[PDB]
Amino acid sequence: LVIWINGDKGYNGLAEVGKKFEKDTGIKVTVEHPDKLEEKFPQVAATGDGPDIIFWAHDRFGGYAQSGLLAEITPDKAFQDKLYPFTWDAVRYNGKLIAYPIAVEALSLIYNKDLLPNPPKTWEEIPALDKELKAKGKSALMFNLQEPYFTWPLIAADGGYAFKYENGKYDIKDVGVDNAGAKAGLTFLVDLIKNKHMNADTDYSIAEAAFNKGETAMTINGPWAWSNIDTSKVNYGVTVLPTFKGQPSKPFVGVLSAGINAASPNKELAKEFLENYLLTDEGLEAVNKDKPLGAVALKSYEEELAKDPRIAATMENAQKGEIMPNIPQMSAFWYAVRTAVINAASGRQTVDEALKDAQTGSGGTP
Amino acid sequence: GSDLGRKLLEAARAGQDDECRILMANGADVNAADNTGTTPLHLAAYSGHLEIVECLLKHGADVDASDVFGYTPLHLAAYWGHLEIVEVLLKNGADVNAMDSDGMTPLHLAAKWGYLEIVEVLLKHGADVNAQDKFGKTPFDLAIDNGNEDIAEVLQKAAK
Ligand SMILES: [Hg+2]
Repeated sequence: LVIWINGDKGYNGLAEVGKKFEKDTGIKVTVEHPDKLEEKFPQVAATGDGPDIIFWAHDRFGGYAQSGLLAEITPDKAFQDKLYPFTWDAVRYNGKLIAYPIAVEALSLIYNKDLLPNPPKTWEEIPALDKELKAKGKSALMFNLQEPYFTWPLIAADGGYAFKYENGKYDIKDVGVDNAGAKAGLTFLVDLIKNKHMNADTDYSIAEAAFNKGETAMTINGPWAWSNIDTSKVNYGVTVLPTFKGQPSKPFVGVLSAGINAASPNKELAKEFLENYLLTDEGLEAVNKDKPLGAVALKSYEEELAKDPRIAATMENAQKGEIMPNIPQMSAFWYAVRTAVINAASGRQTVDEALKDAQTGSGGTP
Repeated sequence: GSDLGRKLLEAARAGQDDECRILMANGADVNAADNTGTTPLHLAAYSGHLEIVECLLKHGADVDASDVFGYTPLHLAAYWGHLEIVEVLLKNGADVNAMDSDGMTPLHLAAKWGYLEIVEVLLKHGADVNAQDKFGKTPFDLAIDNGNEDIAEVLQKAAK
């Protein structure tokens, strides 16, 4: 068994599970973390080589499956239920499962409990909140407005979506970027900027710096950012994203998944390592010890991890969020929407103009 | 305005009347504008600082300057509930019926956020009560939709 997993994940822990398997089966298990493995896999797998198992964000696997690089996994009915229903929706291509969900990540609302003990449950009340805070020389909310990943939660709340999903299949042509839901969300976002509750030039570093030094009461970010806030010693909380028009914000969900190489002769063997040795309380903890997985797809262990409210919030937002389409056309989406939001935010284009371009640019029709 | 202009915008935003005084004394352009058409008078009307607004106006600040969104200083003053500022802007020839990109006017904004006293002064200066925005909503409709009781009634009487 040869496995590829990113170097920023707890590969030492996954290797301990490897040691276990070997000592509990005999087959040796090597866990590598080559540089730029997500690009190396599709090249090496096209020659019938590569690892037996590959760990990476699900969004990449749809491209892999399309090239027949991934073997279809066959999780029994009983196993499916061990994991959260929505996580399986992230590892399907053409309705067929091509990977095992491992961990789950999504944006959450991060807030300063000293400046804002009562974080907003709705987007609509943030303007009023910012008005109160601006008297104290502070702002209600600062977050990266440069990347669609961060602004999509709001834009999508009222019915926006990248590509239509159903039966483990995305419709390249059905794009929900310029629908009434998206226009309502982006309009509210632009109005926050127009009324100067936020600045159109706010990016990741600016928002991060502002929150960690207590200049803004809220920000939007993922589990990766927590470590920098801990060092800032700001008394922060992590909670559910605000609703828009009675709808939950829909952050994109990233699911660290494990695929089986189509060229591997150890398909059923890899299935036993993932289902019976990695995807257990013991397996996931062995990895989590080396480097925190955040929220996990396995119900049993997630319920233990969720004792940390920050992880609990991550899962909650993920369950309410939009699974990131795993299809290559998503590159077009990121590209087009990134320009539309920046343009709508700067007044360079109107909301309608910006999203129409994005709709077309993403490969859809008005 | 380049170096001093950017500083003047920042001083206006931060409500630093002293810094603004000093910057203007060093040749800062009162009608400076960033790429989005935001001028010191916009940010001053947003800061809620009266002295700075009066100072900008005296130095020749254009009261009806529009930013990229169609916002004048009066729009921001109304939206941010700065009554005194609204009165000064109007006193200096502010267009009371100034309309933004989405058809919003100062009356719409004042009516939306329950700024009764600001709604009054605006109506006093001829604010159009029958002005529909891009959604066909009048300032009265906004007062109703946002549960602003006393303001919905005044706008009604005015209409009739
Ligand atoms: Hg001044």
